[PDB]
Amino acid sequence: VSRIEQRLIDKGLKVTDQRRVIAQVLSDSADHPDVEEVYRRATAKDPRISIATVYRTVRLFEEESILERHDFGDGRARYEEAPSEHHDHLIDVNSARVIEFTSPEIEALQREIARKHGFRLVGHRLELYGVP
Amino acid sequence: HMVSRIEQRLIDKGLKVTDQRRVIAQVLSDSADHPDVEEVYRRATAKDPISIATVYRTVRLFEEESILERHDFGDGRARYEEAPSEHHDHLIDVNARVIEFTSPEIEALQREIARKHGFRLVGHRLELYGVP
Amino acid sequence: VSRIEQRLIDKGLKVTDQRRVIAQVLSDSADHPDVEEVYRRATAKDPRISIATVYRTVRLFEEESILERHDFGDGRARYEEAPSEHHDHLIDVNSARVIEFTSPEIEALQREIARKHGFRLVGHRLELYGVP
Amino acid sequence: HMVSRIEQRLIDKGLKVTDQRRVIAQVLSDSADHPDVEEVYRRATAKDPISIATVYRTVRLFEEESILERHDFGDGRARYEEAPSEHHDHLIDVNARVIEFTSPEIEALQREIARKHGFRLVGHRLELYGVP
DNA sequence: CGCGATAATGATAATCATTATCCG
DNA sequence: CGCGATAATGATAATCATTATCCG
Ligand SMILES: [Mn+2]
Ligand SMILES: [Mn+2]
Ligand SMILES: [Mn+2]
Ligand SMILES: [Mn+2]
Ligand SMILES: [Mn+2]
Ligand SMILES: [Mn+2]
Ligand SMILES: [Mn+2]
Ligand SMILES: [Mn+2]
Repeated sequence: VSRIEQRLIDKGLKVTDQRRVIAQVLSDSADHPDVEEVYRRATAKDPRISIATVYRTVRLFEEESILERHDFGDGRARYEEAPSEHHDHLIDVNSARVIEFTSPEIEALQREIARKHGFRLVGHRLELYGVP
Repeated sequence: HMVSRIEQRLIDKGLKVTDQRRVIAQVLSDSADHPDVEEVYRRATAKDPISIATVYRTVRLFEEESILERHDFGDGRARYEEAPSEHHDHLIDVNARVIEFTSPEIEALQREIARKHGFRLVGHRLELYGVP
Repeated sequence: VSRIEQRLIDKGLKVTDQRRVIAQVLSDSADHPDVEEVYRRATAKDPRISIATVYRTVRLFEEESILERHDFGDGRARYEEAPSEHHDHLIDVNSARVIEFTSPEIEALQREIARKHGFRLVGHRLELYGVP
Repeated sequence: HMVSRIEQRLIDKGLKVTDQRRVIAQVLSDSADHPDVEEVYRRATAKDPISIATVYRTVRLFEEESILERHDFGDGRARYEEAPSEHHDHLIDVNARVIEFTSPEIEALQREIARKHGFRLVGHRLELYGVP
């Protein structure tokens, strides 16, 4: 077996060839690509693949914590393979590189801001725009 | 109060002020909250003629021209507000009021993160989502 | 104006950039391509294009006699720019070339076969499979 | 009549004849019409246990093995029949009975068209659609 | 004429026939 | 095990917010 299939086998999901390929595509990606970009990269590896399927997988994979959905501004949701720890993003406004970053002190403050306004933080989003 | 903060900005920016641009300028200057475009249409009919096509065109120009801030609060439609002289961020009740806040310290850290990466931050999006 | 836009202008349809491009794609095509193949060829000419739009156009263009829909066997419908006269197809089973062909005597026989079984022929389909 | 034309073909072709393959073989040998897969399922339940998954798998094998002819009559589902010793073609009531026919002369011409093109025809699809 | 009326666009979900997975 | 139960697939239509076209 492999990392993709094992997750699916353990998560009670049917391992299909396309789920496998989509999984692999996200696996060796540097950038955060939109759903089409995944569809293209998948169909390059294995043609037996629908856009409808690439949409159905991302939703599920997100629901199952196998991949994270971001939304950096443009209509398109960008997708990345869920990482070992949470990370936020710093977008270079010039040559649009993305920098993953982690800050423990912030998440705390953020949950403190929740418990101040009588809230429980079910999720957050932090993106920082920058220039050299 | 006879010419709104935003109508003043159009004037300064040399852009032509139509009765509808004026009306939507009213509505946006009025609002402490963050209406979607539909609410900006309703709020603008409670004053004058204004078409939907138009309300759309306008809140776009305004946004393009830095007069407005567009928010996506994970609920379909875009939501809008006048560009705040006093920067705030957003806690969203996932169930649906949007409490605005400022953490002088989250700001503090954000600046450091960008510094510690060799990037001066020129904007950021920080949103919190939760329940009580 | 041009051939595409004139048809649309005369057919009471809004000329959009994508309708224009899709039209052009079909215009300089040798083969009969599926909807994806059109989507790819379109996006090569002008990126501002949805698959959903490429689907919506083909239906309309067919409904408006601007392009013909065939179905040569595989799931995919193939599409060609509606020609000056009806033609049927001869598929080379070896190196899958398609040969357009016209036969007046057959259509007659076909309408005779209609009027024999008390029918009115609203449409037909003839494809011939061949080898050298 | 105890082993059907089609069960005989499996036997000859060395393929394994299961009770369900046998039953669907019955049903297909029985039918003068052209049932969709659902009707082939109903007709096969009116004899034995047979699952839908299975009816699908079978009429596919049969079709793959040249025992069956698949038709698409422009109405969603595929429709099926035993491979006729006597070739016919199809007039479809667009409103929904399918009268079978033979034009010894359309056959005549088809052969010529392919000849006049330098191709021996090894199969053809000719369907007529109409109302009274 | 920048606007209104309105239909087209685009991202993505839905539908439904057919297909593959999994399991016993 | 080729099968049943069932969910996944693929082509394509539907939805709905936003956008462009056209016209006066
Ligand atoms: Mn964070
Ligand atoms: Mn990331
Ligand atoms: Mn902030
Ligand atoms: Mn605000
Ligand atoms: Mn013909
Ligand atoms: Mn043709
Ligand atoms: Mn024939
Ligand atoms: Mn028949």
